[PDB]
Amino acid sequence: TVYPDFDIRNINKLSKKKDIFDILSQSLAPSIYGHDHIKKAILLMLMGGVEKNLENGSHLRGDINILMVGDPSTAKSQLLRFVLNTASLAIAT
Amino acid sequence: SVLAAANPIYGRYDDLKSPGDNIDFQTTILSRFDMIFIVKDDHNEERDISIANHVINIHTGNANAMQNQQEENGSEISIEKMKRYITYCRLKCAPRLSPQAAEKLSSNFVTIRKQLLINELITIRQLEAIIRITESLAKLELSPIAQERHVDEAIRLFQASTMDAAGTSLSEIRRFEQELKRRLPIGWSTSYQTLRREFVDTHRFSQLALDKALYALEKHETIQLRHQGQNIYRSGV
Repeated sequence: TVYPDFDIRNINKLSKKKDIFDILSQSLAPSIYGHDHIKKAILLMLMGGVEKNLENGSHLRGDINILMVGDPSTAKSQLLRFVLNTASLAIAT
Repeated sequence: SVLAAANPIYGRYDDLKSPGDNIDFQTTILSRFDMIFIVKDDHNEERDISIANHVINIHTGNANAMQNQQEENGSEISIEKMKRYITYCRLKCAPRLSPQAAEKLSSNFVTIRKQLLINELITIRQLEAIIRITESLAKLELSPIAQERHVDEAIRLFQASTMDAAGTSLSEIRRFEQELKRRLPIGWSTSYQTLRREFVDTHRFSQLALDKALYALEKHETIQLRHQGQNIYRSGV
């Protein structure tokens, strides 16, 4: 043979606050100081959009592609390693 | 431990061009190395005499005779004795970072980083490279606690390789750069001894600010040092 309620209540309780967007953004990379605008983009990227599917068959994308261009070793090499351990499915290439 | 030796594509290190153009490497290669030294073959008459006096004495059979006079005085260590001293320190000495030296390394890192930011108007791996050099200095004397004496020695070796490849003190530097940009046209061929008798004897600037301002303007392709740095020639704006 080959084999390939407590958590739900705590989610809806924290969602009632109006500051859940800044708290969850700073909790992704606590060791990386600053860069609050860059951490907010990784949050919406991991959640993903809505896969819009028409009736004729033409599907639309929903993923968010982020490109970082800057000086080497500026919260870029270490930032990519945190996303590989946070997401449930990630391939380091 | 990577110990490579590269060579320029033009045969010689052109001082008139940018350091990034003479080196045929990427930006991710210079950031991985800890120390990048530049061996400039300067044509000096006083230096070629001492160099020629050492190669001749070696080939004249005096290399074996000088070994008995240097080893008896305690100034040179043989190869067999140095082989057992490196392995002994790599297995019994485990240096760390003392709290008194951590504040000096963190404060001096911002000072060197702020100097390059003004000239542009240093990565995270460059900070960890100084820690490895400081920890290696304590392993020589078999000291598990790195004191503040090993920090100043690692900074001196870092500024002579990394920086050499790229209140009242900061006020005199900006005033000296603005004065040379107006008192010397674009292409002025003024000797080094001429400008030294106009800013030091007039009780306005010090000798430390003269050599520091001339070196910073050379990296921007603006001041070209000719004749072993004896004649200052302006190029860029």
